[PDB]
Amino acid sequence: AKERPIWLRESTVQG
Amino acid sequence: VPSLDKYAEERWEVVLHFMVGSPSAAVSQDLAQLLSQAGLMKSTEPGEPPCITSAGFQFLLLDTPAQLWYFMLQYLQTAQSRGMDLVEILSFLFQLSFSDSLLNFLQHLREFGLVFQRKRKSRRYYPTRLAINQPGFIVVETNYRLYAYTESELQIALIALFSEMLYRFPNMVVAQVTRESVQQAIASGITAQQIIHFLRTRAHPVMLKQTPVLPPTITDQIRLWELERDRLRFTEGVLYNQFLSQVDFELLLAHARELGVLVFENSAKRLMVVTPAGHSDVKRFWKRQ
Amino acid sequence: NVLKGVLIECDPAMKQFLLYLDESNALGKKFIIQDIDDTHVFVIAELVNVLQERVGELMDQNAFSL
Amino acid sequence: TKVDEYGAKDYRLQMPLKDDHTSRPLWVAPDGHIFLEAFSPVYKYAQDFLVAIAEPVCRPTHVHEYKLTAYSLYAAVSVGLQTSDITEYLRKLSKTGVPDGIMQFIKLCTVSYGKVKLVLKHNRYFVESCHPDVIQHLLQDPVIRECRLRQTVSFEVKQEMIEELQKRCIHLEYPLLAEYDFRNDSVNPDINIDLKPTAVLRPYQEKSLRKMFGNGRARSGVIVLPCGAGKSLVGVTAACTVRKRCLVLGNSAVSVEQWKAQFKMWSTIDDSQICRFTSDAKDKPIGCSVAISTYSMLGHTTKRSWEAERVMEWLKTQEWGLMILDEVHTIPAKMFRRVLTIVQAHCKLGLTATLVREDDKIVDLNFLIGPKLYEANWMELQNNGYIAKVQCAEVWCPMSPEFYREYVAIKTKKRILLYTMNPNKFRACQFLIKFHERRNDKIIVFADNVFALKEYAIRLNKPYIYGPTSQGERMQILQNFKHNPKINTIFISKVGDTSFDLPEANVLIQISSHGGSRRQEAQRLGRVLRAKKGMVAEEYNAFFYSLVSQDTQEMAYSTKRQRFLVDQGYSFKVITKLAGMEEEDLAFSTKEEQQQLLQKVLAAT
DNA sequence: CTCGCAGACAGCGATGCGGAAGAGA
DNA sequence: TCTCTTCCGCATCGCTGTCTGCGAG
Ligand SMILES: Nc1ncnc2c1ncn2[C@@H]1O[C@H](COP(=O)(O)OP(=O)(O)O)[C@@H](O)[C@H]1O
Ligand code: BEF
Ligand SMILES: [Mg+2]
Repeated sequence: AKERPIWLRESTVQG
Repeated sequence: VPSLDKYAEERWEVVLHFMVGSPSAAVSQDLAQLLSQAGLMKSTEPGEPPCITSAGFQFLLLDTPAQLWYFMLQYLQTAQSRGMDLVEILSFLFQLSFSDSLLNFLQHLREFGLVFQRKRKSRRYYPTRLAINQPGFIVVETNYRLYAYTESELQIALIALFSEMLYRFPNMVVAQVTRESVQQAIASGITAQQIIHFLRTRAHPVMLKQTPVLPPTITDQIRLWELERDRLRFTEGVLYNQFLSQVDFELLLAHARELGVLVFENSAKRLMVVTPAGHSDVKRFWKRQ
Repeated sequence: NVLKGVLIECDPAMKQFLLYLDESNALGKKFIIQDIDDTHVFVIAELVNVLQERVGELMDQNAFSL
Repeated sequence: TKVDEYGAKDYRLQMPLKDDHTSRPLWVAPDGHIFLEAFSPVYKYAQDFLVAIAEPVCRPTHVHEYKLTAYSLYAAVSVGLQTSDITEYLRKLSKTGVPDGIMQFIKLCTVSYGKVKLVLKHNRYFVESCHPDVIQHLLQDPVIRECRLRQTVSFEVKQEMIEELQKRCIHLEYPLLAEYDFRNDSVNPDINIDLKPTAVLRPYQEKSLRKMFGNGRARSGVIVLPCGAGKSLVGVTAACTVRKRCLVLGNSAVSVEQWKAQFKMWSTIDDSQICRFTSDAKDKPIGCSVAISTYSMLGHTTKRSWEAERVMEWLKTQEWGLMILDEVHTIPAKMFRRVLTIVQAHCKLGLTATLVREDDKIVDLNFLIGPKLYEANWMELQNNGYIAKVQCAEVWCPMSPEFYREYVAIKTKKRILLYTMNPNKFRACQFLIKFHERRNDKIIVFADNVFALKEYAIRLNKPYIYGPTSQGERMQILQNFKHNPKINTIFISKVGDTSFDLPEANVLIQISSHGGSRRQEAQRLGRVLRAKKGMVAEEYNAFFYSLVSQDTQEMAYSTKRQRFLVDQGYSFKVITKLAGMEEEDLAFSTKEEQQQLLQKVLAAT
């Protein structure tokens, strides 16, 4: 049902 | 038994106070040198109190169980070097979990808060909770603000390592996790993961219900501040250019790869960089022709 | 030829900053001896320490103090 | 003032610790700063009390911080609180007591309210008070005597010097009580404005009006609510309650059109009575009960056109029972503040959402309009579903090597164009628009730089609004964006950073910005802050993207302009990279395109 | 001598006003 | 030949950043 994008959903930080 | 845990915590805390630049701390030359040779402290001048090494700051942020274990492991390694058999002390630790060297070992353990005779150093001893082998107090905000409900100077000192202390109250301390404070902590030797772990374990019960307990932005921004310092990856090496023998360049490349000396290579430009340790070996190989 | 120094690996934007410093001689000498790649560069070891703070100063300019 | 070893403010010789401090949620430092626990059982009562006596400093989810100032306490007494009531409740809530310094500070900032009053009657300004002693003390001051026109005692003053009079009266610890007794004013005829039954005000709208209308009189001051909270209905409801001639000052011709729509939607006033005073058109302002205009139109300094001069003559020679000042934060400007003296208004109601400025003139609103009557909490409205839940994100767009080569060297003010027209930033914006458009989301792209605004708009082939665009043309764009399914994304400039009511705007992308403007950042986020139709409180209905270029001054500005939003509890996620960009047909995918863009940017200078 | 104010200048962009020019009658 | 609408300069002003004198230990 129009889930949030991956970049917003989870952190994109390498650490 | 109830007093043993308080005794162990207080005795371990004063050791931690001595680790940080706290004027009020237990004074003991044997402990001071023991920490110095433990790899987490260095004096270089007996008259002046020792400072905290790069590994010293990392040791401080560790949890009490891991913090104690690391010191014990260092103690065991140094026991043989100083002349104390590891087996004798190791057996005593195993007995605790379930001679002159033993007396010296017991005295050091008492100084660490793990044991307490309570009868002017009698034969019988009562090991503490830590001898066999806590609610959080920090509220982390989305604006890089820490509100630590602390009465102890040690916890304030630990939080002050990677943050700027703004206000102090008996049951609360206002601190801000600025980039300058975090970057300074990272330069001292701390790593971001330790800071997030330090805040995570000492997390106020109000933060526990929300998942993640630490807001992602605060944890992420700390990591980015750490990653900022290492934007450039310096690596010493020796560069080879002017590879007239293009065919032999690959052969040298394969030879470098086999020896494991190659660090970086660019086939398009026909160049490679090798660590100075193996620079002589490749130079000898080229000289051999 | 054989050149001894330090290899710097950094983002392409950061590499351009290093090259700009080399061309401008802001450090008093051309610290770059041979560009290696769009991500890697080779510099003289004697000026890496001074170079490190120059990058750090750039980082401070592109950041806000709170 | 003691300082610990870690540069910390040690306040333990200052205050003791109470016994049952666990139940008490409040810390009151001698510095005036107050820290509140949002998780305490009595948080609701403490929050209501604190916001009245102290303006918030930062309100994260767990622990809020307030600061005690003279103006904040002057606002507390205005709403009805007394020094004894303030100090009693503060001590009751305080878990460490009230330090003697704060106790006397509160007393000092409360014995000055009501001593002197400013009354406007028959187009004449009089400084009235029931205590002749304070009036005589005011007369002793030179400037107070200078602005004089050339039992209860009142002396007339000249209109042009009201601001100087009000400013000095604050400095003399005798603030003027600008309160309007509309219920006992038969001189000005009552207007037929009425709040229709269909309007059911929200709890925070009712609370804000109660602070303004706590007593029979109507208090003049600033009401602060989050963008999209419904400040227009508060302004309409204030006009409905006063029932006198109302002057509404928007920020642009779009704002006055929205204000006119709000009055028609929320009030029974007929369209013939509502009038607009703008360059585009005017609905006969000579005859009108509710007048809607803009600061630029009234605040114009050069000689006006004959058509506009006739309206200005009518406005000047009129008494207004309620002057609603939308976007109050712009009033302290040199010429916008003059609008207050130009128009004779009894009650000046200020409506705003970001009571911040990059200068120190924001405090001038205290003696220009009045004390901050109310200030709602952004998170409380967010959780209650009154405003959209926005996931603020900061997209890091790595700076192109060829562009960065020029940026590191060039410093003659050409950087702003250089890093605004970053090919990587354009690709990130293009991908985000493509991704969210597929999600049936309505996107607003904000660009302070007109060159970047046009560059993105034509390249993406989307409508754009900025200075030169005519009022009719931009109003058409907004209507299409609101209703036309084909039009899903629009580009806007500094013009539309405020007062643009777009309820269905789910996404907002910011590619260019004006310095570290906290107001602009917060105001821009307000466009997508309206409550959505099928919204859910905890589902992140709206999204806010702040595209920035790494290793650039924009990074420093990005943190500066996020200060206000984080103070409201908003967390700005950092997006180093976006997944799926590689598999997307985005522009500037070749060095040839990027090289062409850099040459154009350099040529533009 | 060093360090911090601090209002003015500059950049941008936006607005109101006037004037000239094109379309309509 | 007149009148209404479009479009382009003048002038001013808002907002912010950055600066060269001024002031303080
Ligand atoms: N009590 C209410 N009932 C219904 N709709 C409301 C109410 N209050 C506000 N709204 C709607 O919310 C939006 C508020 O827009 P506006 O008043 O311009 O917001 P603000 O001035 O706070 O930025 C409009 O769509 C308005 O109709
Ligand atoms: F604060 Be709103 F957007 F008018
Ligand atoms: Mg509004």
